[PDB]
Amino acid sequence: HHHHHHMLKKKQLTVLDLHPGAGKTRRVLPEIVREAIKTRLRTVILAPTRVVAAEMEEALRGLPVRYMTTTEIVDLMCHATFTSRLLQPIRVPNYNLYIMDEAHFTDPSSIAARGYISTRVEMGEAAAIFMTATPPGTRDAFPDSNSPIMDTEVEVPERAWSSGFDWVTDYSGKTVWFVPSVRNGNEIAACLTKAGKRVIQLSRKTFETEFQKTKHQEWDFVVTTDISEMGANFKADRVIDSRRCLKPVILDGERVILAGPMPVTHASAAQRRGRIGRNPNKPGDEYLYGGGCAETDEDHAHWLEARMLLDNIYLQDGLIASLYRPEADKVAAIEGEFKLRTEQRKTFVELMKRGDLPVWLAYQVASAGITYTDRRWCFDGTTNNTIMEDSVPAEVWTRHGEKRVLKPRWMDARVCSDHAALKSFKEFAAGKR
Ligand SMILES: Nc1ncnc2c1ncn2[C@@H]1O[C@H](COP(=O)(O)OP(=O)(O)O)[C@@H](O)[C@H]1O
Ligand SMILES: [Mg+2]
Repeated sequence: HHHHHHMLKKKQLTVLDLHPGAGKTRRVLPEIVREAIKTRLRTVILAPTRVVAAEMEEALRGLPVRYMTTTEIVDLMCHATFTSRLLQPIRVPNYNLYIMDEAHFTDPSSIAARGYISTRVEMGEAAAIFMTATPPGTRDAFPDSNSPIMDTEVEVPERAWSSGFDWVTDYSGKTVWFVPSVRNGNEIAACLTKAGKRVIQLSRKTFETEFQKTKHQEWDFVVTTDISEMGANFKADRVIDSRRCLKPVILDGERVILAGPMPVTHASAAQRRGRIGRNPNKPGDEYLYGGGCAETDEDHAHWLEARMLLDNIYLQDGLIASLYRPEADKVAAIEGEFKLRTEQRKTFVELMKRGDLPVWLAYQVASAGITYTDRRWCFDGTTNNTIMEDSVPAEVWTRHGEKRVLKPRWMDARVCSDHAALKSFKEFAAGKR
């Protein structure tokens, strides 16, 4: 009940960079929405995840918002839903105001959304507010917090241990642990469970369902990938941060491998640490971090994947949206080089949305003129593209009634990097998803 005016203006992009936990999502977003409704500004609110969309729903109770997730001149949807609708024939309104929460998110749909939105603003067609404690390029891993944090550099294990890490388990509070990969998290979770700890595991595939268990069940550790690192409210006392992640890298323009683990950005480290120190009544939450940060993330496939999406979004005849200016030097590409014709673009969209294929892999298949249900390409690659299950070639019973080795024409290590990913890709290859 302490509303502040936002004298909003078209032709302007505002970066709202209040520190983690300052109340961007819970306090400032509702103020902006009130001003938007009053002034009849057609507005979209963009959430990075269904979890943040749920936290926005709570904060926006009483305000007329159309939720396009799970009279009303404000719409709310996920970053990925916005970008997917921009690729499709579907009528996406020409919003007067774009509000992007967690505007640092580096998933390709989020990078593409920022490029589209910043281009609309540069063209003088709209206003935008990018809400993030860690705008692109930030070199500050230790921003302000609601409560003092104890920051300690330690050796953080990335494997099961039988000695040398007593501080991990001799701790009676709640810990969020950022691991380099789903498989490393599996191994750490099993070590913690053997030591008598109650562990919840989060990844992109499982976040939207498993996060609810953090609100509803008792737990000692959340073992999570980077999906959890922003806009997640955990009731935690300690973060353990590997400060490292596997990175998908395009090798020789022909395949995607998972490289590293490699250091995270200062933005990622700040958001991970920012999960604690959020309660002003609870000083001395701990952030225990396992190494340094780096801004050398140009090898990450997500920058080129963002160009693949942007090249396929219509703005105006002959105009392709640029990446948001501070991100524009992340990728060597020719503007438009990934533009697909109408039917190939529909296949591209369906492979990402219904197929759950990575952007790069969906683009290879769609650009080859393959239709969505034609899975021959899953079996006709070179022998070095053979996918392995328990150190033996993975086998699929195909729609054509043959037992065939999984051997895709284009290899993207993201489809087979963990048991759940491979299970899903095997079903996809069988025409059974
Ligand atoms: N369910 C809740 N009830 C009360 N306080 C909450 C709840 N969820 C989050 N908070 C607190 O509200 C504050 C603002 O959080 P939030 O708006 O999510 O911050 P930001 O978006 O700037 O990171 C933080 O101190 C956070 O701990
Ligand atoms: Mg927030």
